[PDB]
Amino acid sequence: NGYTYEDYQDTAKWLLSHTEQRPQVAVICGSGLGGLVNKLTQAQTFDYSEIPNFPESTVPGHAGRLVFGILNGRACVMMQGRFHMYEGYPFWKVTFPVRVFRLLGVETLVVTNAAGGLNPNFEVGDIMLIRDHINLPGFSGENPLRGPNEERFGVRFPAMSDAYDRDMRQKAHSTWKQMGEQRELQEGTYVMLGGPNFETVAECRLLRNLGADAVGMSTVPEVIVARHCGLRVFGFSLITNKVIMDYESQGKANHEEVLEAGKQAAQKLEQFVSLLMASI
Ligand SMILES: O=c1[nH]cnc2c([C@@H]3N[C@H](CO)[C@@H](O)[C@H]3O)c[nH]c12
Ligand SMILES: [Mg+2]
Repeated sequence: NGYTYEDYQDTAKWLLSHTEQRPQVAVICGSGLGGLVNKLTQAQTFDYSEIPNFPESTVPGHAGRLVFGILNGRACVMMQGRFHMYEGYPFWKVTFPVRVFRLLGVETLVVTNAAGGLNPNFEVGDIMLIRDHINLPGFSGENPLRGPNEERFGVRFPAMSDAYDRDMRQKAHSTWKQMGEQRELQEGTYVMLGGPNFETVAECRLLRNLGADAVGMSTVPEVIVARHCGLRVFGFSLITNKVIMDYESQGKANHEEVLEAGKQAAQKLEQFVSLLMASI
């Protein structure tokens, strides 16, 4: 790390004193998913740049704003845009907001992201509930929890086998049924790698063989820090593109189309998330 416990406190107290909102839920909006803040009522926005100690969103499709508001009668705070290791941020910076949210009184964290589909049965536009994850950078020691442990947040060796709340994923499926959607709510394992380049065909095949259903360059570190500090976690990936799996294909992954997919699914995702508020 690099932040002191007081640093998180300072930031939390700053927010608590600049808004009347008191969120119980925090939502992290991934690439092209900033539209999830659109239906919040009594909304109050803070650019990340005005919040002490907050990193900056430099990726297109990430507004870089913290939006407090009410969603379906639930007080929430949304990260309209997030941070990634490939931007040059160590995980202790990428996940700074998560601990701030805990110090604000938040109890649940909803993580979302745009991801490449590895499961051949996935189609662009699909919503995949994250049932589990594979932390590749963690295998190497790249972890937000690396270094002295802050007992005021959590224990030295947190368990991750139950990271994605079982109860919330049951409600997610029940709720999806109420939406009367054409496609079924997908569910699977999200694997995180560093980026920023998109994967090669050989890497794609290997990742699928590891048992991964979707691939991305975010989320996992946020989930680890969330669980460490006691937050209930729920999340999903919007399958924005199908990773190229063969050498005969003329396709090629690109951020522009990833952002387009997010816009086309934004509406359906908003309703789903809003409906879910009632479940929390
Ligand atoms: O096929 C993919 N591989 C790796 N990342 C992504 C993404 C996510 N969106 C960004 C790039 O489109 C980046 O932050 C990554 O986490 C979408 N599709 C893919
Ligand atoms: Mg206001």
